[PDB]
Amino acid sequence: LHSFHSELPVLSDSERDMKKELQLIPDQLRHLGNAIKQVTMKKDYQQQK
Amino acid sequence: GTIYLQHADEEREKTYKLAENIDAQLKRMAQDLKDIIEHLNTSGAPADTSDP
Amino acid sequence: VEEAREQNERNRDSGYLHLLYKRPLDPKSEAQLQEIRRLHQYVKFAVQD
Repeated sequence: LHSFHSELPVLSDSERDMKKELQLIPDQLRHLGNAIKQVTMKKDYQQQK
Repeated sequence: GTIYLQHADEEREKTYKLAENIDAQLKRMAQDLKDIIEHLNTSGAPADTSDP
Repeated sequence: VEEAREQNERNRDSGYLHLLYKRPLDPKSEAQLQEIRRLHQYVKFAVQD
């Protein structure tokens, strides 16, 4: 099924606009992947107290 | 056996590999959270069954 | 097996190629985008919770 979709000669309106959303998510993951660390370092500080 | 790759297919693979890496990052960040939560429920459990 | 049969024969029309500019995502590509959206919102809530 993955090979039967690879031979398509042009990008659609939906392939190009999913690509906009997928280009936005990494910087939200950069904030969430600091928020997890801030909550871990909160737990580390509370547990040691 | 008989095709030349096109610029759309290059740009499609670069889009699906961005979704793969985002999915494989999110499913880690969801387990990082699950381990943090399991270590939050298990700290509350006193491991002596002699207590009345 | 039968999705793979139909898509193999669909890819052999010359008219179909002309409509691909206006195709939505395939249901697997959008199901992965909906899972990425679901996981992003979950990882965002469980950070606050």
